[PDB]
Amino acid sequence: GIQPSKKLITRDYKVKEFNKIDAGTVGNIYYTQSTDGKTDLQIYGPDNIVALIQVAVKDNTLFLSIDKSKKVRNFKKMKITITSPTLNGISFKGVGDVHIENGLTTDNLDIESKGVGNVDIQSLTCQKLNVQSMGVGDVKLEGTAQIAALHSKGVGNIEAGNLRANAVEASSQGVGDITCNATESIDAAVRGVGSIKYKGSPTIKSLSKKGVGTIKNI
Amino acid sequence: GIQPSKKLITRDYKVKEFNKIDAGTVGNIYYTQSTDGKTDLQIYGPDNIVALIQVAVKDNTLFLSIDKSKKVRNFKKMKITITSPTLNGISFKGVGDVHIENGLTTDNLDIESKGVGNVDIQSLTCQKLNVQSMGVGDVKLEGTAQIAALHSKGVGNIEAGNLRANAVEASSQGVGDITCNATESIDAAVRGVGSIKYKGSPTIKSLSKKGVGTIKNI
Ligand SMILES: [Cl-]
Ligand SMILES: [Cl-]
Repeated sequence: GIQPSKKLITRDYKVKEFNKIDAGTVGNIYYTQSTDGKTDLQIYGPDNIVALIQVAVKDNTLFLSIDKSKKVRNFKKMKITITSPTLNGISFKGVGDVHIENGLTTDNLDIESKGVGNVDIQSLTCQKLNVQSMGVGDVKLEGTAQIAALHSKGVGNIEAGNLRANAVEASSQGVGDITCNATESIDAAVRGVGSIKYKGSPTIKSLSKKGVGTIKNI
Repeated sequence: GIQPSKKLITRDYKVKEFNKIDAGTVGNIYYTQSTDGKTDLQIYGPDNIVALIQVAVKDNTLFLSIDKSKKVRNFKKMKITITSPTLNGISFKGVGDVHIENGLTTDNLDIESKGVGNVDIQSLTCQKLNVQSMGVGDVKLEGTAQIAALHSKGVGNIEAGNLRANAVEASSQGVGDITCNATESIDAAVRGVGSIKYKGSPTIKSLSKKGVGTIKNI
């Protein structure tokens, strides 16, 4: 297919403000919560590969898409850098890893991973967290939540042992484990191949083992 | 609901010879190709849970299924051990991993995974291999094949980089990657979210694309 050019560029897209990301691209994504009220989108890589990404903001959502019929020899060097003052949702349906390396403070965060790649969120501070992992890859979470709903359905692990939550709702239906941390309550259901491990001494627990694996307090 | 008993048993079923497995059970399966002409089926678990598994051999197929008329509270560890002189097919629609740890020599092998769990086949020697993955899980394959048809439609990877085949037919329509090894020819079609990676220097290649990912020689 398309031979990536030797001219490595950064394309800056002055997009409208958004609080949600919906991406069907190839390449790693790095999200930063802005501290100066700015919204920005930068795409780094070979100029003829960067040119394949279509960008639009609609209903407070940043949509990143590609012409799926386009053959590319390789997607090496592709880096998508996203920044906005707020973030409430990530819907990922491409190939690559999604990062929040330096924190996110939000009320509600909804993570929907339906692609090939990992999700790694560090220093998260939220009220409600909802994770639906449905693709191939791991979802790594660190920080705090009042409520954390962790639902794994694809192939991979939810690594949320360092995500301190008061109430946890965990269900494992694919292939992989859920590691979590519940200080007050835990509703855990094993329904696939894999186990649910939880830190803490929750007052209320509701456990259901209906697959291949176990529920263990660690 | 049935409470699993504390009496863990192994039940031995002296079944008729079969060359196909069709299982809709909960629990890991371990298949062994016998070298002494024997056919055997053993099921390990709580005795009142083992008693829920329906076993029948019909037209050379071992059928394993759950009597779903009796609700079960919690599942405890289950293990299904299967042995026969030959194996030409595995159809899985339950919950659990399917293993062939110590090899299989066959003419044609047909793998149909519709459930939740992995398929891990080591030291495979066959003429024709057909894999149709439609559930949640990975299909891991090692050994040799003259022809390998690898069709992924669910969520998970086909890990066949150590399966040396002369001709490969690979298509990915779900979420996940196909890693394979084609020495003479490769027909590859990316139609979902994920990539097709192939080892070798095939003489003939046909590469088709309408998805999110790529086709790469590794
Ligand atoms: Cl963890
Ligand atoms: Cl592999």
